[PDB]
Amino acid sequence: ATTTLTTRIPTPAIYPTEDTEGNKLTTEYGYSTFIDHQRITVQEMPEMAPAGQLPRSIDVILDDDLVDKTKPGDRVNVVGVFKSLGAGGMNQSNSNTLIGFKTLILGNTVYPLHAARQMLTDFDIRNINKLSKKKDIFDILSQSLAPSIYGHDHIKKAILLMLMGGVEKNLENGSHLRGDINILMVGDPSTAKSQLLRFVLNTASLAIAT
Amino acid sequence: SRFDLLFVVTDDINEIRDRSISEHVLRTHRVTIPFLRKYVQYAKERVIPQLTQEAINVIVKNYTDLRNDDNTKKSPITARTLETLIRLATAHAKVRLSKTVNKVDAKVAANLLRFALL
Amino acid sequence: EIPELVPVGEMPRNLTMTCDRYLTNKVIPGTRVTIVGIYSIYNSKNSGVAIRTPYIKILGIQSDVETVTMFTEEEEEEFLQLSRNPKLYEILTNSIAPSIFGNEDIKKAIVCLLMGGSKKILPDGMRLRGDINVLLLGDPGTAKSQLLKFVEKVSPIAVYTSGKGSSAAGLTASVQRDPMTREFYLEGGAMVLADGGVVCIDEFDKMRDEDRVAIHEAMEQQTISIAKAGITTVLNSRT
Amino acid sequence: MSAALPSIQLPVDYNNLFNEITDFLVTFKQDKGPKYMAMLQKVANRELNSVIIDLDDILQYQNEKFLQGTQADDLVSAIQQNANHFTELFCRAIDNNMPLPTKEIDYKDDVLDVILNQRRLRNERMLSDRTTELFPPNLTRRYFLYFKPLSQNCARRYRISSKPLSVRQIKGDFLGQLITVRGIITRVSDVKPAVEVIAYTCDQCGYEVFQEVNSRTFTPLSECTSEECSQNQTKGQLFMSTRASKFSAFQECKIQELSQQVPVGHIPRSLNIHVNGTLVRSLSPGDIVDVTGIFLPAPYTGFKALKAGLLTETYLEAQFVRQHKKLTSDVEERVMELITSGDVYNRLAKSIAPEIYGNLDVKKALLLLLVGGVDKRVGDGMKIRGDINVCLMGDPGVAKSQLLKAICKISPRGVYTTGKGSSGVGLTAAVMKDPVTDEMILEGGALVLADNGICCIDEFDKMDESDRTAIHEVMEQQTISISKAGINTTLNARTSILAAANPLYGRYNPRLSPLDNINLPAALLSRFDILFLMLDIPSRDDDEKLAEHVTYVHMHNKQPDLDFTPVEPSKMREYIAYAKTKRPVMSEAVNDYVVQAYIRLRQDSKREMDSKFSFGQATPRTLLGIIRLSQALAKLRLADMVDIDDVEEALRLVRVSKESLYQ
Ligand SMILES: Nc1ncnc2c1ncn2[C@@H]1O[C@H](COP(=O)(O)OP(=O)(O)OP(=O)(O)O)[C@@H](O)[C@H]1O
Ligand SMILES: Nc1ncnc2c1ncn2[C@@H]1O[C@H](COP(=O)(O)OP(=O)(O)OP(=O)(O)O)[C@@H](O)[C@H]1O
Repeated sequence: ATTTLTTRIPTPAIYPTEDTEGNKLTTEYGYSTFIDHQRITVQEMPEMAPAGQLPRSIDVILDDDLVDKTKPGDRVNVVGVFKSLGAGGMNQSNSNTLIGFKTLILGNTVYPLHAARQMLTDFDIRNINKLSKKKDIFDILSQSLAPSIYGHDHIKKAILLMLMGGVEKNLENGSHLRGDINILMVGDPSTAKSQLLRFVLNTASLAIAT
Repeated sequence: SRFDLLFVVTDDINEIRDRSISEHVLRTHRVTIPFLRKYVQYAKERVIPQLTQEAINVIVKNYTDLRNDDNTKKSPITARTLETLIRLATAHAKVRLSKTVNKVDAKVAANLLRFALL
Repeated sequence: EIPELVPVGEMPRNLTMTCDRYLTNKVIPGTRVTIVGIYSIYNSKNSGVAIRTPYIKILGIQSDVETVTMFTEEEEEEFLQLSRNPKLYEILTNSIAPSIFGNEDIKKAIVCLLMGGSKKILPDGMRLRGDINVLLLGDPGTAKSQLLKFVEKVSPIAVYTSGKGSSAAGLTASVQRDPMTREFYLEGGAMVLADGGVVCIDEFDKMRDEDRVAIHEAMEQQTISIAKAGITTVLNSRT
Repeated sequence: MSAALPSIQLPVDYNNLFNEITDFLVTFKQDKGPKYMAMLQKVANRELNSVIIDLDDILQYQNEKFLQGTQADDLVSAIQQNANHFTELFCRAIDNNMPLPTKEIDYKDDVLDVILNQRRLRNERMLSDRTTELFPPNLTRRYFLYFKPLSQNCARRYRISSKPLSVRQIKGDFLGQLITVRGIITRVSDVKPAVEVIAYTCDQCGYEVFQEVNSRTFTPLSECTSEECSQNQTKGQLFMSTRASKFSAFQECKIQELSQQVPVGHIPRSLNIHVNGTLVRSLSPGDIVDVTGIFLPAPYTGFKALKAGLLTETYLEAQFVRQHKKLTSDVEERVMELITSGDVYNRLAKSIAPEIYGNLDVKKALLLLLVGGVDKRVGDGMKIRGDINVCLMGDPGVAKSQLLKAICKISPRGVYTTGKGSSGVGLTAAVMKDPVTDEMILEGGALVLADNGICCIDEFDKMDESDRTAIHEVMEQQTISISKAGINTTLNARTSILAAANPLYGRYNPRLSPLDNINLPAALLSRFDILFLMLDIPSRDDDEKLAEHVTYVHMHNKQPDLDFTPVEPSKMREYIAYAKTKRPVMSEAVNDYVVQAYIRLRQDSKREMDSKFSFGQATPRTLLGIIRLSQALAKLRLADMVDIDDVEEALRLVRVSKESLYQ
């Protein structure tokens, strides 16, 4: 059930022995070909499904060409054929209230999307060096982040300082140190402590939080 | 002890402060974002300097005076806080996109902790 | 079963039914409904002699309203003929609650609560929360209780969980083992049932356990994500 | 048969390789005569059962086929194409060129010797007893085969099949080949006898029916199939035989990944490996190793219709292991380096843990306990206390964990632990769940395996409901047991304890009362010997030096300085092990000097009687401990000088360990 299209007569067999001769059959495994097989369930993008239900799911069988491409938590977009398989109603007798038509997708060519791959031209890569020549752009980025809230420029520079990230140089034959940065807030209520916490997730660059 | 920055958000009441607030929420019921996400994700692929004897000479002086002023005042600080004091300036040079740890980065690192502690 | 018709001391029971495609996906949970169909019998082999089970084969749901905005035109004709008469704000306060002596300041708070404001997805990342949430605290015998059953029938979607919190961790989400494939998926909630409308609870003195830690995230941003053993998904909420 | 049963004509045959192994006779004269034939003689005389047929003897054999301009097909081509097919045509080449009666074994001095010849002559005389079944070739081997690839500059000479690929990229055309993979070995099973040959006896004809062994499930045959005991009205009823059935070795293991070449995404996964021949009993849990071996999948033969469609669940088959990273026996030259240079009290103090600032007192308090020694050979039933335990307290910011635990990961048999995991109930051994093999085994924690060593603990406020029992039961001598409903057996207890209790919130207030943050009064003031502290006082000159201390490690990567030559840890380990083999006996003037010491210890402790700073009220349990560490320091610095000056080193340490709080 992998040729994706033609429902051939299956071969309910693993390995044959003794073809029409008196020779003990030998098998060359270097010239025997293989392929892989991986199922993955896809939820619903839980913003455009309207509020009357929990997210649903279906599943998709892909092949070797785009395995290990799918980290759990990626805005993926697949395209394939729609396909049913399995005997519903005859393989057991009396068959009462048992669906026997599994939904499958035997597909191809996934793409990550963004709403890691952003190729830029010579133009924008030069302009970003051209504005790098200014000696103020650390301050402009602080004020151009949260377009709703006054002040807190000590907080505002900290977020962009944390989000971009500091390195950790691992010790050779020694324990590396902390190279992560971990900031904290506290405040009396309704003072925008949770405001700026939700919009770091929109520009997160594949950093999905709980 | 495993965290570094404990920002305590104030909510003090000043008649010019809240008046400025009142219109700015009102003006929004009706330098760009995708350039910003490119700039940081380009700056995760540039080299890391770590190396200038000038910048490391000034910060330890900057530590020692507050090392006299942490214990007789508000909050005791530890040796791992120095690993912040390299790390903020280390990322601050990553904003600069350069391979020389300058002097100017060490001034914003000290001044940011000074509001965080005082 | 509609929980009003056979009271002696019993608990209600339940049936099962199927349908065809050009009448499916026509119901949301939490509604009054009526239905007409057959009472035939299937026999599942997954208990004594050869016994079977009951189920309904439905035919047509000539329901009441949905309680997805398509309807006829003579309904809106009278509505526009009423909305030009500018006496709506004062005439509702007499006509909403025909069993309530006055209470003019409170009564106006309920009609604005039922309809709400809007929602901005304004061209940046963040959002405003377009909703209002009221409280009624006061002495016993001032009709704060029986006023709340009155908003339940008039709402499009309403639930009524008004008592004792009802295990406030299991108010929003529940996961359990499964009879088939032994899995952990999401099933239950009081909020996910009640989107678009209004919930109503009480007793905010003697719940200290989890009732406050369950509504802090559920309110003010209306975006929960369960981090239990399976999924971590941000399901929508506009309660 | 029709419908695409024949294949295309392949140019790669086997008969062209079959005769090319026939010219693996005596011809390789570059590497005293035929060297691979020389190894053939040291197996037939029955002392070793593993030949090694490398690629080096193939490539040099192909090196001197650079001048014979004839058609010789490639060898490392086909043996990476289908590697498993390169052992069965191999053994059918050795038998025509094996010199059999080259050994001399009379009656004994060989396992299974007279009886196989008894069996062979019982089949040889029954080869001509008519006035017939030949041996399958698997019966008379008594040997195995092995392979070994190359990753040396011969690969950079002229041309791959032996790059250390990870598990992650391996699912492609690498199935049915020979690939090596590095990893970390886990889940070591045992060694069980597998079957390779069979012998059924029917006790009528004695004709032992042989068969090849297939996969893990098979079936015996009938009794009316033979040549003599069959074909009549009476047939001998078959059954098995043990001693006439040669059995092999077998052991299963699982691999993981190095956790440094894993990508940022998914978790690593396992893989199955097997053993054959005699590479067995040569792996261990925790071996940072690599195996080279050949690849094949296996059928599942169970519930194959509904489930198990064409799933494969392969393993790899092992061929070679290249393990890595492992007393007056050519090591005495470095024992003399400590004897000639001397310098016990200071250079060894700078040797262990030179990566801190100050604190030479506490780095000296530990090296005496890393040698220990037998307290006293008591003879009679007086099991005396040994192995004193030192605890620490205080809250520095210099990451106190990697101060102590770095000592533990270089000290002998000293196992690391923490608060989570092996708690005080799972500190000893217990019975748990296991896989489908033998369940209810006695899985242990730390103290049933780290006997007579170092129990380096942290996080003393963690899981204390079980831990507070757990610390007393080892400070109490010899009651490490499992007092469960399974058994009531009790094992030994001989291990030292090194504790570091963290304070209460913020700093321990020295102006406040002590024991505000340790919760065990009875475990401390009567059953320990010495304490310390890591209190932080503001001091300008030290901290800027401490500032240069921590900043120096960033611009460079090296930390050493201050005119100390760094010492290898094996040297002091040999010095400890040699010092542990002395055990001097004290004189009389030493016990004369401690009775006056204890009186002067008694009088001043009986002056304060206050709850301000000090602890203890001069127990003899402190008196016996000061005898314990003295002979310990007399063990490490043995010049046979157990005297007043040796114990003057001892009270020198108890006075500086005490009153660490008075600053
Ligand atoms: N300090 C502030 N400056 C400007 N606007 C603010 C501030 N605090 C709150 N707001 C406005 O209030 C709205 C919601 O604030 P928010 O709910 O994030 O408070 P919070 O951070 O969640 O506090 P808490 O977590 O204690 O509920 C935002 O739309 C924001 O415009
Ligand atoms: N303002 C009012 N107008 C009309 N009826 C009222 C009013 N206040 C109370 N009632 C009547 O009280 C009757 C019983 O209500 P009940 O005594 O249960 O109130 P309650 O629940 O005790 O008040 P509370 O919720 O403050 O304890 C109802 O039939 C209701 O009609």
